[PDB]
Amino acid sequence: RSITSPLVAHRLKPIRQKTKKAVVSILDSEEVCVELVKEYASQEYVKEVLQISSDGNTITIYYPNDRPPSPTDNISRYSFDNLPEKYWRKYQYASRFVQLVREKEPKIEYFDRYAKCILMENSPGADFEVWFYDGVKIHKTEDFIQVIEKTGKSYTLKSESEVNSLKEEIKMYMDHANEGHRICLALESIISEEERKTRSAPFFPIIIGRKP
Amino acid sequence: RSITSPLVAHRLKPIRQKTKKAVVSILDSEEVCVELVKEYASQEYVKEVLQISSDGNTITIYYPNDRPPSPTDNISRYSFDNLPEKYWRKYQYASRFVQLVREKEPKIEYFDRYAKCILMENSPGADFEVWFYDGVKIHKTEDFIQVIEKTGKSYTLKSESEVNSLKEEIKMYMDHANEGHRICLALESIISEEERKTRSAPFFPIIIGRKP
Repeated sequence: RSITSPLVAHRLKPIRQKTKKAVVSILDSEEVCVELVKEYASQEYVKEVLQISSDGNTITIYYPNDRPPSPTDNISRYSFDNLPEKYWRKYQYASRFVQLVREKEPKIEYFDRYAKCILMENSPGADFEVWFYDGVKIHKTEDFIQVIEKTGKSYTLKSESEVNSLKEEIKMYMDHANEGHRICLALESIISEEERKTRSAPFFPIIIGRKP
Repeated sequence: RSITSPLVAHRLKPIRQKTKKAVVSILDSEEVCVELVKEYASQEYVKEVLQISSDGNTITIYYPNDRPPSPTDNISRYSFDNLPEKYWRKYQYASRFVQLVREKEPKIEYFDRYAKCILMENSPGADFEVWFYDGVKIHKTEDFIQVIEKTGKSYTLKSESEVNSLKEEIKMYMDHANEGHRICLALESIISEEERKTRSAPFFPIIIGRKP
């Protein structure tokens, strides 16, 4: 708990990503599995299966001795708080993969007067992309802001301290982009509060308005 | 006002519906024009143009003596409340045209556990269509409820004694549709309440969730 936040894979599209360290996948049930694989002879196979619940709270490990291996009798279960030092690095690897996905998949896609405002799933501090209808793009991250001109020229900035030195050509775009970012954030809280009151379908992702 | 409610053409797609009596169209400015047409020589033309504001409150009529002609000096203006008996019938013609459009264009398109719930623009009492993933359809109007079974059989319900005559197989569907209806209406009110506070682009139409 002291190293990383719980893995949350709510509302993510299913995917099976094969990497050099392990094969990590998001299931249709929103659970995340990491398959530890080892090379042998002319065909590799699975050595250990780590399955993390969609909220990151419950972890099960099994191995019966391109699809998820079936559950077996040789299965152990731990809670997030009671995760051993073994599997510690493995959980974080799965978390990194999930963040890589949450950073790209949108949560609120809002079409305003001048741009397509996209609020990403990787909350808190969720990434926010503003695609202006004129070709200009602003990409807001928690750490930095990327600004791209219509001609393909681009540059990165960092923070509020740079505002009083910003050219008007960008400042007007930014004044709007921050208004759009506020609106998406305001709606997220407003709808999320309504979502929590009803045991029903999720209310995300949402699309507001239509592109012109 | 005692005859019809004001014409409202907010958030509607542009359209030009041509008849042999008049041409009624929705502009990209959300204004609605009715062009009175008469046959002339080898090419028919417009004799009088009536322009209704997007909220139905302001009506202007002009004619200087395939799109609306530019405004002229021979123009008169009325408010909705003091609209003369002359041209009264034309306002109603445009009003019914807009309602036909508002009845079909969606406002909230919500994907729940079992159906695609569509809340239409023709508020108050907006039509609500529930398209179940298994093929069952329930169409709720202010006046009646139409139920279409998965096998193609269909019937309408006009009174409670008929609603309570439904098979339990269908009552389960109707109970679900009513919960979907409540949620869409609750969100419609909640978002509208936020929309009224924000000097920005409209917050409708919206899509909630993704088809499974």
